[PDB]
Amino acid sequence: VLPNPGLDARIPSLAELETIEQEEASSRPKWDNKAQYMLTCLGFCVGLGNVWRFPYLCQSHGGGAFMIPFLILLVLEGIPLLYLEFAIGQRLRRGSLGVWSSIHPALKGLGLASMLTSFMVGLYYNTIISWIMWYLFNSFQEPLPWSDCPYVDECARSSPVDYFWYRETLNISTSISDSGSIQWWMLLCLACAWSVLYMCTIRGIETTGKAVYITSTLPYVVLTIFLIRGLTLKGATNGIVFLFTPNVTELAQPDTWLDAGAQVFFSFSLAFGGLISFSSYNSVHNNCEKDSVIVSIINGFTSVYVAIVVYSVIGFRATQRYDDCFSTNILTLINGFDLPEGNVTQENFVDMQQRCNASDPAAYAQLVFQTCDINAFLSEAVEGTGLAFIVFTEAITKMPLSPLWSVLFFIMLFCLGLSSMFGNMEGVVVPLQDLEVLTGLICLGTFLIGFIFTLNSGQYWLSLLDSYAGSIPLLIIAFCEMFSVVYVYGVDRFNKDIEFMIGHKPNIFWQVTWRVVSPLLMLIIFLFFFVVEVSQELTYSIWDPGYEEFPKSQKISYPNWVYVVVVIVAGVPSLTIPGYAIYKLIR
Amino acid sequence: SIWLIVFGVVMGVIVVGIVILIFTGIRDR
Ligand SMILES: *[C@@H]1O[C@H](CO)[C@@H](O[C@@H]2O[C@H](CO)[C@@H](O)[C@H](O)[C@H]2NC(C)=O)[C@H](O)[C@H]1NC(C)=O
Ligand SMILES: CCNC(=O)CCc1cccc(Br)c1
Repeated sequence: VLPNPGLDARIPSLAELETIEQEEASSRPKWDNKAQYMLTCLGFCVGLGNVWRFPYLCQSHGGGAFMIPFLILLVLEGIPLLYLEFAIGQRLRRGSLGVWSSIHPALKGLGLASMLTSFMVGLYYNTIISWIMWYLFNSFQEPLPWSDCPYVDECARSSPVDYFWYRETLNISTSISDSGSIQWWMLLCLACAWSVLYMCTIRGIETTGKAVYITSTLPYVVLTIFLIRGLTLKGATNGIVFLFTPNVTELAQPDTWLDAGAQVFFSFSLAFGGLISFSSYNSVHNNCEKDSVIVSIINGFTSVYVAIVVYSVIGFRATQRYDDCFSTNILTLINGFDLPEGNVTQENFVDMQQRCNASDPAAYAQLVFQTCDINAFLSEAVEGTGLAFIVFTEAITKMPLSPLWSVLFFIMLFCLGLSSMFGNMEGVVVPLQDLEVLTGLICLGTFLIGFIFTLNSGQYWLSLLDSYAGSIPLLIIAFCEMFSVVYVYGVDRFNKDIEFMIGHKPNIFWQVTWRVVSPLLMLIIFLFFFVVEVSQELTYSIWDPGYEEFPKSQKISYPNWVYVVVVIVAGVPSLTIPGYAIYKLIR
Repeated sequence: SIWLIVFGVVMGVIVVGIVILIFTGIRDR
């Protein structure tokens, strides 16, 4: 629609696309099956969102209040951009960097930014895989090593779970400033993670294609096992109702919509550019549309499936704490008044509080009672990676077959993380080949950069990258891809090739969806990001053992220097889109 | 250590896999 003179020749002609398939059997790779492509894409998407981010934000928004906005954007801004990416990869027969080069010469930044974002998110996601496999290794003992203290003061104020995470595993320091040595047992696990990645992404899609059978199927088989056990847990269907009860109060916060926005681009693996390359290996007459719709259906479904399984365990543990809490309140009274054991129950607590008060108030006042409310136990959200290493790992210890429940849960989190890495590796390896050995150079170079997360401060370093690398950059790239396919390449041209490829054209509704709303929605999330960042002073949670109210969120502000690290991680990739565009207009 | 011994086993099989895979490529001629 805007000036694009000489777009032809730069891009394969539709007349030549029939004659470019049978000849290009050698020098470009090919999917062994249709399912080996569909499985790979599914693995990557579900593996990238449900591995940690999705389950975190669900429980960090109280359920429904996050899912509703997430699903709204999952259809309006998700489905469009998932179809757009498959279609444009199958037409231009190039990876992410080639597609934006062919469409327009100065549109290099898009492909470059997509490679930087894919590198950055994969850097700190393989640390989470290291942490996951640490727990997996430590998950082969009848007494799970986080089930009891070694009692130590920290572990007493904290839980046998909180101590295993912050002390036994992270050895966390008080600040990002205080950065100790490379935790050695963490380095072994980091090496193990980056190694098995190399083992599965050695030749690229051929070798990964045979990995994605077990890797894309296990997470599911295990996620269904965790539903049947999930719903047998006492507190499930109290927490499920809780999940189904959203709070409009959270909805009226632009943050909930921003986090829902950024999660669409995570749950759909969009603006990483690893899906474009995947479709670039299909037949030119392969129905990407059908494929995109199927993927969108399975994604939404699996997200809701996980949310249900998470809140099941949440509800169970919350009910457990309610019943343990209320038992202690019963114990205090029964002790201070020598009541016959079991005379006071949940049925007769409050009437025996006042009764015994009247009987002996001087000998009742000294009694101390906690505010044992089940509802609060559900609204008690965990920050960071705590849903897997503090909520699930504890609930598992109060479930018979705790060790099995530990190994099943951390295998399904590895598989999910590994299938996510496959698509992240494709969005950095391919853009390098377009600009085994190269794979290995990337597998070892990154592994070396992954040492910052094996420090004592290494968990606070992870928090920044997760809050920036996987945030605004994705939205911007996501906005551009939509803009540069419709207003630079022409939606009208794009409709012709759609018909040449799938054999038909998109519904008018779906055309309009990527035509106006989806671009519009991206801009809305963009504004939301700007507002929250400016409206809130940059800070972070620390774990300082031995401070006033130790088992509380101590939320110190980052040093000035961290903000430099912040203005870079969220800046450099996005700036490559304007930056290169200007550089090409002055060359 | 249980975690160490499991780690060792996993590493071994993974690196052996890698070695076999790279050698398999060498075999491909
Ligand atoms: C219903 O949603 C509201 C949304 O605000 C929740 O209120 C917040 O709850 C969290 C966790 O309890 C607190 O950290 C926030 O400070 C609260 N914000 C305010 C002032 O409302 C409320 O707890 C939710 N109720 C349930 C049952 O989950
Ligand atoms: C290791 C980082 N991941 C997490 O904290 C949460 C992951 C998680 C918990 C429960 C079910 C599913 Br599916 C995923």
